[PDB]
Amino acid sequence: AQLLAANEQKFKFDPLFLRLFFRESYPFTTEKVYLSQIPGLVNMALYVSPIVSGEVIRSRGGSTSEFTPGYVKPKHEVNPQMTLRRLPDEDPQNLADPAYRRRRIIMQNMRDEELAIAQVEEMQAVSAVLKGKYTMTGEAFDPVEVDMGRSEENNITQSGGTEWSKRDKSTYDPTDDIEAYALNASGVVNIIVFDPKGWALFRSFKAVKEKLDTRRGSNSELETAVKDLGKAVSYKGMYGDVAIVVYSGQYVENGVKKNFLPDNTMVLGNTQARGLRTYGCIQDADAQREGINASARYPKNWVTTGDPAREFTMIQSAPLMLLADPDEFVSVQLA
Amino acid sequence: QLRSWNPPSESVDAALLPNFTRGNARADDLVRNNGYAANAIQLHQDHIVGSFFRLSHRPSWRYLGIGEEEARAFSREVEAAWKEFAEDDCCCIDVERKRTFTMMIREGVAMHAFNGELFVQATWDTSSSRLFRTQFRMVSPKRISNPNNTGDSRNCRAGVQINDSGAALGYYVSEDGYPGWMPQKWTWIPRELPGGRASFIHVFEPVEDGQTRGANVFYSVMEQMKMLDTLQNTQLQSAIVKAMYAATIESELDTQSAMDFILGANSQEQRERLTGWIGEIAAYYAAAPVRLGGAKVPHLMPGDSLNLQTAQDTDNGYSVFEQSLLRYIAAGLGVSYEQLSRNYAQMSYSTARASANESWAYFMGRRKFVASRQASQMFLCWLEEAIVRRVVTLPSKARFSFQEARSAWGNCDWIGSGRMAIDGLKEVQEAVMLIEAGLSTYEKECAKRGDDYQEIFAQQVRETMERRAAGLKP
Amino acid sequence: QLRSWNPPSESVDAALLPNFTRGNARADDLVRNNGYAANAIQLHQDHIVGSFFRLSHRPSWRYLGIGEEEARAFSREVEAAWKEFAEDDCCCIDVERKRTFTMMIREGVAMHAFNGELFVQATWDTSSSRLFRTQFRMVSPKRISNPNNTGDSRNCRAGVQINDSGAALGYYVSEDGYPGWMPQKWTWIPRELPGGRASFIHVFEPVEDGQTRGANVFYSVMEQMKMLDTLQNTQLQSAIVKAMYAATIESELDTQSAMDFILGANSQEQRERLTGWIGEIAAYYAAAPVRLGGAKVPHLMPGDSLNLQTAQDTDNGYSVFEQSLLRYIAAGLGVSYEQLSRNYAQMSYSTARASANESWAYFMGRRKFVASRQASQMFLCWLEEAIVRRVVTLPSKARFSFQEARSAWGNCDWIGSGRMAIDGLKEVQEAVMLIEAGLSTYEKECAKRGDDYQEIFAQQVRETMERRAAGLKP
Amino acid sequence: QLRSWNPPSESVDAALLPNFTRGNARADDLVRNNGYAANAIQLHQDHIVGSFFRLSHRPSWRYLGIGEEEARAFSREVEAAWKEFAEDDCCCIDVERKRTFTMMIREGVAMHAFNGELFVQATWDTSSSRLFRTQFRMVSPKRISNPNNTGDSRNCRAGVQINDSGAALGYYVSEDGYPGWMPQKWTWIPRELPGGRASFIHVFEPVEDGQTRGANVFYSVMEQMKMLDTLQNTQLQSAIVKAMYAATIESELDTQSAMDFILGANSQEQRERLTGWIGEIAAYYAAAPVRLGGAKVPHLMPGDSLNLQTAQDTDNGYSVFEQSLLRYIAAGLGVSYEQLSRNYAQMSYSTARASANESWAYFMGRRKFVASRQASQMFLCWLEEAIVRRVVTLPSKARFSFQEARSAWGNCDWIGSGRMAIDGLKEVQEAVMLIEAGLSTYEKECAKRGDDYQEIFAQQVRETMERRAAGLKP
Repeated sequence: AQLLAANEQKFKFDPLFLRLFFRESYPFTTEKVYLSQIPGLVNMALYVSPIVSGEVIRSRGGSTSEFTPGYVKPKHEVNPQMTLRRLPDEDPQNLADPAYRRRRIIMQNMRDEELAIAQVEEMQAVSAVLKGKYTMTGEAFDPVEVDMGRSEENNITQSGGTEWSKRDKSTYDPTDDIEAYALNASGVVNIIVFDPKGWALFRSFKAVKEKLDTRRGSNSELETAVKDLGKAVSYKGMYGDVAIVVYSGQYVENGVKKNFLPDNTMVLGNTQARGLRTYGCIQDADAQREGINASARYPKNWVTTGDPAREFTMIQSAPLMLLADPDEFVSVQLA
Repeated sequence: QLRSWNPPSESVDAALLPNFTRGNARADDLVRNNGYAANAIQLHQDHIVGSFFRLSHRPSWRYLGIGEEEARAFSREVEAAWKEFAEDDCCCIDVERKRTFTMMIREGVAMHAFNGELFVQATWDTSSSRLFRTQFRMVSPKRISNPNNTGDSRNCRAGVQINDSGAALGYYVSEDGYPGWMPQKWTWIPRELPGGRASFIHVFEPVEDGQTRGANVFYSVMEQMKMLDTLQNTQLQSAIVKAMYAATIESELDTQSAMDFILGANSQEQRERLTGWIGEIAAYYAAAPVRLGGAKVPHLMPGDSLNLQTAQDTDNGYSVFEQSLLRYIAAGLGVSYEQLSRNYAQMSYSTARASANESWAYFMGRRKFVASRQASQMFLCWLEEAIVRRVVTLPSKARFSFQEARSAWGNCDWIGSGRMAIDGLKEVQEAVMLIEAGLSTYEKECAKRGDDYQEIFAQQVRETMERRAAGLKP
Repeated sequence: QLRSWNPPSESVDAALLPNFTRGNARADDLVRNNGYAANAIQLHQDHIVGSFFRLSHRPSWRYLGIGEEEARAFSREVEAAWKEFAEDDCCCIDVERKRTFTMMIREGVAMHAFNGELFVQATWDTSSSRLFRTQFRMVSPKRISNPNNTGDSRNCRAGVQINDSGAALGYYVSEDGYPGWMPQKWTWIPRELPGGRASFIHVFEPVEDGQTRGANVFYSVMEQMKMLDTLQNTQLQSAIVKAMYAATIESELDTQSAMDFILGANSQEQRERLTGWIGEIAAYYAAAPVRLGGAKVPHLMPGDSLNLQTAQDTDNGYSVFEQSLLRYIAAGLGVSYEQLSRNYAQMSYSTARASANESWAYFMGRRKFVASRQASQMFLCWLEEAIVRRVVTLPSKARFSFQEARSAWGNCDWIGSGRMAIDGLKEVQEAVMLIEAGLSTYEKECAKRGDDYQEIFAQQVRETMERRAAGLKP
Repeated sequence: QLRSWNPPSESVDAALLPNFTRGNARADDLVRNNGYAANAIQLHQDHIVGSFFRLSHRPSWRYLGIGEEEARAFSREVEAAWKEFAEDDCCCIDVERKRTFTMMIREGVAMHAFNGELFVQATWDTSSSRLFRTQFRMVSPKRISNPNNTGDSRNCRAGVQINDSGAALGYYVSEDGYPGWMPQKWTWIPRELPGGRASFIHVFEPVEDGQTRGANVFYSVMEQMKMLDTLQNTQLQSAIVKAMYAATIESELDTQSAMDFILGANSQEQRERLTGWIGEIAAYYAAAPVRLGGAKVPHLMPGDSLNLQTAQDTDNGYSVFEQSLLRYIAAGLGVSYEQLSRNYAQMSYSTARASANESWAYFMGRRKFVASRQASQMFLCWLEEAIVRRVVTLPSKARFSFQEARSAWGNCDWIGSGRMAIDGLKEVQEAVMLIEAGLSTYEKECAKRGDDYQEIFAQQVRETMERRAAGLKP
C-alpha cells in the first residue's frame, strides 16, 4: 500500500482519437451524463436592439441527458514474487530490494491499467465514429445503446450500386466518391485514414497513385503525431489536397488479438470535430471524502487484511465519451 | 520486517523529505502512545531551561569603545525592563494570548527537538496593556509546504522559496487545520526583513548543506515499537499457556481391524452401529457425570484426543536481549535509561558521578546549541522595539549605530536551569577551591551557581547590617 | 489486543479530542479501581504544596521607581492581610463553602494533573463574615462542551468559542450532573474581563499550538490494567493446578476384538451385556467402597479415564518481565516505583541521594510549572479586591497605575512544601558552606529552608534576650 | 473474578454512592477479619496524634493590632484553661460520658480514615461538674441517609440537603440501630449556625467537586482478601498431597479374552464365577492379613486401582508473586510492609533513613491535613464558650469583635506525636547545627522537639539555681 501521489507516468499516447477529436472532457460530481447540463454549442447569433437588452441565455437544454458512463474499475496484484521487466543493466541490486521491485511493479501494473482503459476507450471511439451507436454493455449489466444520432447519409455504403472492386483498376478515380461522401459531412474532410485493405483497394486505382503526393509537404502537426505514435497510425502521404493515413491498431482480447478496425470502413470528417469525454461518479470512499468524485482517473495501492490478506493496485474511472456532431462524419463500408 | 519501513540509498535530505509525512506521522503516533517521548522532552526541558531562562546583556564595550560601567548600567536598565515585560501574569505576550516567555521557550525547544526546527513570527500586537506592541506567534511545521501541497520544485522546495545558492528567501504557510475541516491556503512569509529585523525566526539544525528540515525521532524508534509489541505478545502467550489443559476421553476399544471394519460398514450401510455406540456413550457420560473439577469435561466420545505436544523449551533469552537493547538505544537516543526508567542495578559511586557529569555537560551542549538561537532572536526583536520606544538609552559614544551593530549592541548570553546538585561534597570542595585560588570570575561563578554577583553582594551587605543591628553574628 | 484501544495517526489534539470521553472515562475507571493514581496524586501534593503554599509579594520596585523599603512594608501589610484572609476556619472562602485555600490548590492541581486543565471562577460572594466579597468556585471539566453537546465546529470547538487565530474568548458550561438526573444547559463564560480582571482562570498545559485540553493518564495505563489482569489470572491458574488430580478407575478387561464385538452386539441387540457389566461394577464399588481419602472416588466404571497431559513446563518468566516493566513505566509516568511500592532491593548510597535529588528537583519543576499560575491568578484577583477596598495602600509614587501594572504590582512568588530532609549531613554541610562563604541570600536561603529571614532574626533577638535574662547561654 | 466486584464507568461520586452500602460492609468485614487495618489505624494514630494533641493559640496580633505580649499572655491563660478542661479524669467531656479529648481525636481520625468523613456535634451538656456546658458527641455515618432511606433526590442527596450550588445546608440523622432492633427515624441537623457557631462539624476530604463522602478501603483490599484465600488454600492442598498414597491390590490374572468372556458369562448367567472369585479373594485377604503399616490396606480384590497421575510440577512461583504484590500494595495503601509485617530482608542504612524520613514527612502531611480541621473546630467552639463565660479576657483594643474575627482570634496550631527518634546522630547533628547557626526559631524548634521554649527556659533556670545551691555544676 503506497500513497496516491505514486501515480506518475507522463505517458499519454492515445491513438489520435481521445487527444485530437475528443479533447472535450467533462468529469462530473454526478452519476450519469446530462447533455442538457453540458453547454455544448451555445445559442450563438441573436443580438438586442440599441435601446435595452434581452432575456437570459442558458445552456440550451439538450433533449437527451441520461446515459450510463462506463464505470471501469479493474485491479491487479503487485506481489513481490516475480522477476520484473529489467531495463538493461540499471543495477539489479535495487530489483533485489522488495521496495524498488514493489514500486516499479506498481508502476508497471498501473500503466497496464490506464492503457487498458485507453484501449477500451478507443474501441468505444471506433464504435462511436463508425456507426454513431455505442454499446454500454457488460455481464451483470443491462446493455444501453448510447446514440449520438448518426444519420443515414452518414451510413451510406460503397458496395451499394457500383463497388470500387467492381471498377476499372486503372482509369476509375474514387475522388468523385470522395467528394460525394464528403459533401454530406457538415464540414470539410482533411484526413482519409483507412483500414489497411481499404487503403489497398483505394490505391489500387492508378489515378490515386499518380494523384497522391508521397512527399512530406508538412501540412500540420499530424506528422508530429505520427512520429510520436509510430506504432499503428501510418502517414501514407499527401493525396494532394487531403492527407492519407492508415490505422492498423489492434486490441489483444481475452484469448486472441484482432484489429480495432473492421474489414473495409471509412469516416469522412474534420480533424477538429467536437468530442465529449463526460465522466461519471467515482465510487471510492477515498475519492468522495477527498473530492475526486469529479475527475478523470483514480489509482490506489492498498492492503487487504483477512481472507485475501494481500496487497493490490486498483484503478477506477467512468468514461462515456461521445461525439457532439454524429453528422460530422460519414461512415462508409467499402468494396 | 524491513518491509513496513524502508530506507532509500541517497543523501539524507532527499532520503527524508519524500517520506516526511509518513515518518513524522508515525513519530506522532509513538510520542502519543508511548511515555518515553514525554519523559525525554520533560527532562530536556528541565535540563535546558529548568525553572527559567535568564537574559544577560553584554554589549561589546571594548570593541565599540563603550565604557564597561555604562554598558553595565545600560544592561541593568534593559534587564529590569525585560524581566518586568516577561513576567506578565495574564499570558499576554503571545498572539494566542495563552503562553508566557517560559512556554515560548518550552514549545519552541519541544518542536525543535521533535521536528528539528522551530518557527517564530514577530507580529505587531495592538493590545495596549503593555508598552511593547510586539508579540511572537509560533508557526506550525505542517504549515510549511509548497503552495497548494505541490511537490518539491526547482527553487520552491517543500515550502521554502530559495535561490540556486540555497538562500532562504521566504515560506508558504498553509492555513491552519484546526478544526479538522479548514482548507489550507498558502501565504508568503519572508525569513527576515532587509534591515536585519528578525520577522520569521526559522531555527533548525541542518545535518548537511542544503538541508531544510531538522531531525526525526520515529526513524530510530520503530524498533522500540516492535520490541514492546513482541515482548507484550510473548508474555501474553507464555501466561496463557503455562497451564492450558486438554480434557478429552479415550477408551480401550480400538480393535484395529474390527474398528476399521465397523467404520467402513457404517459408512456403507451400517450407521446403526455408530448410532448405538453414540447412544451408549451419551448414557455413559450422563450416568457417570464425567466431571473433572468445577467444570464439566467437554463431551468426547472415545477414540479422539488432542495432541498438544509442544515446541522447544529453552529459556526465551528476552531478559538479556532486552537489557542489551535498552542499554543500546538508551545511550543511543542519548538520555540513559537507568533514569529513563530508573534501574538501580549494581550502580556504583564512580558510575553515578561520571554518568551524571558527562550527561549534564552534554545537556549544557544541547542547551547552548538549541536555546541561544531563540533567546538571541527574541532579545534582538525586543531590544529593537525598546530602542524604537526609547525605553532604554543607548550609549552616546556609539561607535556604530544600533541598526548597524545590532549584533554588537544586542550581544547577550542566557542562563538555563538552576544550581546543579549531585553529591554536595563535590560542589562544595569545588566552591572552596575556586574561592580560595580566585580561579572563578563573576560571570562563570554566577553561571555555575545560577545567581548574580551584584545581588549576592548587596544581600550580603544587608545580611551583615541586619546581623549587626539585631545583634546577630555577621 | 490493539483492538480494544486504538490510536489514530494525526496531530495529538485531533487524535485525542474525538476519543476524549472514552479515554477520560477509562482513566476514571483506573484511578478509582487502582491505588497507583491515589499514591501518585498524594505524593505530587506533598512535593508541590506539602503543608502549605506561601505567598511572597515582590512589586517591581526597581522598575517602577518604588523604594525597596516601601515595597517591603507594603508586602508586609499584604502578607498579613492575605494570611489572615486565607486562615478562615469555617471553610468559607469557596462558594461551595467547604474548601479553604489549601483545598483550592489541592483540587486545582489534582484536576490539572488528571485532565491537564483546571477551571477557577472568581465570583462575588455576599457572605459578610469577611471583608473580601470575592470567592473562587472551581468548575468541572465535564461542563466544557459545545452548546448542547454538539460536535466541534469552526470556532466553537469542544466548548470553547475562539477566533480563527485561536484566541480563547469564552466557554459553554454545561449544567451540573449531580444528582445523576439533572439535564445539562450550556452557559456563556468569558475567559477574562477586558480590564485584565481574571474571571475564568483556565490554566492548562498545551503540548502543541491550538490544543485546548491537557494530558491524560489512561492512554498510558491500559498496559498496567492488562498486566495486572494477566498476572492475576496466571497466578490463579498456577495455584489451582499445582495439585489438580484425576480420580478415575481403569481395569484390565479390554480384550480388543472381544470388547469391540461385545460393544457392537450391545449396540445392535445385546445391551443386556452392558447392563450386567454395569450392575457388576456398581456392586463392585458398593462392596469395595472405592474411596481414596476423605472423599469418595468419583464413579468410573472401567475403561474410561482423563488424559491430563500438560503443556510446556518452563519458568513463566513473569518475574523479570514484571521487574523490567515496573522499572519501565515507573520512570515513565515519572515517580519511581522503588517508592511507589517501596522496594529496597540492592539500593545503595549514591543510588539513594542521586535518585532523591533528581526527583526532588523535577518536582520543583512541576511545582513551578503548574502551581505558580493558580497562585498568581488568585493573588491578582485578591489584590485587585484589596485595592478596591483600600485594605492595603499602594505607593504614592506609582509610576504606573494599579490597573495598568497589575503584573508589575502583583508580581509574586510562592513557596511549596517545607524543608527537605534526605541525609542530614548533606543539608548541614551545604548550610555551613553557604553561611561561611555568603553564597546564599535572604530569598534563596528562605527558599531552601522554608522559613523567613525577618522572623528568624526577630526570633534570634528574642532568643538572645531571653537567654540573657533567664541566665542561659546565647 | 471481576464478577463479584464491579466498577461502573462514571465520575467517582456517582460510581461509589450507589454501591456505598456494599463496599462499606465488605470494608467492615475485612477490617474486622484482618489485622492489617488494625495495624494501619494504630500506626496512623501513633504518627498523627501519638501521645497527645497539643493546642497553641496564636491570635493574629499583627493584623488585629494586638500586642504580641498581650497575645502571648492571653494564650497562656487560654492554654491553662484548655489543658485543665481537657484533662478531666472522669471521661466526662463527651455526651456518651466515656471518652476524653484523646479518644475524641482517636475516633474522629479513625472514622475519617475508614469512611473519609467524621461527624462531631456541639451539644449543651447539663452536668455542672465543669465550668463549660459544651460537650461534643460524635455521630455515626450510618445515620446520614435520606429521610426514611429514600434514594438520592434533586437536593436531598444521600442524607444531605443542599442547594443547586451544592451548599450543605443540613442532614437527616437516622436513629441509632443498637440494639439491633431500633427503627430509624431521620432528624434535621444543620451543618453550622448562621453566626459562625460550629454545631455539626462535618469534616471530610472530597476527591472532586460535589462529592459528599470520603474515601474507602475495601475497594482496594478485595485483592488481599482473595490472595490470602488462594495462598491459604494452595498451601493446604500442597501439604495434604505431598504424601497422599493409594493402597490397592492388583494381580496377574487378566487373561484378556478369557477375562472378558468370564465377565460376559457372569453378566448373562454365570455370576457363580464372580461369587467364587470374590470368596477366594476374601479368603486371600483374611489368610494373608494384607496390611501395610499400622493400618489395614483398603479391601481391593484384583483388577482395579486408582491412577493418581498428577498435573504439572513446576514451582508455584507464589514466592515472588507474593513479594511483588506485597511490595505493590504496601506503598499503595501507603505504609510500607517492611514494618506492616516487619521484614528485615537486605535492608540497608540509606534504605532505613530515607524510607523513615519520607514516610514520617508524609504522616506529617496526613496529620496537618486531617487533624487540624477537628482541632480548630473544637477549639473554636470551646473558645466561644469561654468568651461567653468570661473565663479568659479578650484584648481591650480588639480591632474586630470576637464574633466577627473568630478565625482571627481563634487562630491556632496543634502538635501531634512526640519527639521523633530514628538514628540519634542525625537529630543531634541537626540540633547542634540549628543551635549554632540560629537557623531554628522558638516555634519550629518546639515543633521539632515536642516541647515548649518558655518551659525549657524556666526549667533551665531551675536547673542552674538548684545546681548552684546543692553544689552541682550548671
